[PDB]
Amino acid sequence: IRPTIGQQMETGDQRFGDLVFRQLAPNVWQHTSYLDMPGFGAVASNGLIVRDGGRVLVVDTAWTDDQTAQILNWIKQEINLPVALAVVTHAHQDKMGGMDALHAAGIATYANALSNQLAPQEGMVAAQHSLTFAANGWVEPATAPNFGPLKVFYPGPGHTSDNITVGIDGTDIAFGGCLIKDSKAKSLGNLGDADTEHYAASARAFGAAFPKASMIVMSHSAPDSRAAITHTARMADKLR
Ligand SMILES: CC1(C)S[C@H]([C@H](NC(=O)[C@H](N)c2ccccc2)C(=O)O)N[C@H]1C(=O)O
Ligand code: NA
Ligand SMILES: [Zn+2]
Ligand SMILES: [Zn+2]
Repeated sequence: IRPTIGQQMETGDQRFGDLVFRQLAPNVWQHTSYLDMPGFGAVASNGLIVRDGGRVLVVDTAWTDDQTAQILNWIKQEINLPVALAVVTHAHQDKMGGMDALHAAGIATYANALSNQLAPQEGMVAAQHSLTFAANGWVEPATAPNFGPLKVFYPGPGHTSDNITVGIDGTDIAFGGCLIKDSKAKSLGNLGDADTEHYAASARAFGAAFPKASMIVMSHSAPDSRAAITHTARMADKLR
């Protein structure tokens, strides 16, 4: 698979069905799925799979229900542990397109309350549970029970008003979803639903919430250094 948008296949990538998986840490993998757009080619999107405490936690669906079912089948073959929950990082197809497949499999799903409120308007199925956030961006703990090492942070409006981010405690990894672009990116992607006034502050807030992380994982590029955060913020500075 050679995407028009998104990272290409490299050493360390395992093809499974129509998906690609890459191990990032002993208990963390990146899932990649592709949306084939007529006349344009494939768009890759990345999410995470985390093994913690005898279970698996998923960050983001694939673009489709079938692709998300294939993620669950890869988990069964390679990890063979129950998938306890999924957190999805905003109400757009690349992050929430496969909700029905998670629900059919009995997996509990979580999203920002605002993602769930926007979901139908965005063509998405809402998650079963809503996360809420303090004014400082951190998830209200009672809304995110039994999240293991996942640290869920709402950085403010940016790529969308509802975008959230996830760090993995005890690892070098933080996940910016579609908010963060890589350090060589030429644009901020689709700004159609974006908050151009607050984007730069939201990117910087993500960086400050996860100060230690050296591996920055994002929706449409390979994992990068913290230069992805700095570059995203500087690009966003130009929007205001
Ligand atoms: C890769 C994208 C430019 S498209 C994706 C998202 N768009 C979708 O999920 C749409 N369903 C879509 C429409 C046509 C082709 C591909 C995706 C968005 O608008 O943020 N995230 C964007 C982004 O992360 O900047
Ligand atoms: Na929209
Ligand atoms: Zn989006
Ligand atoms: Zn995206």
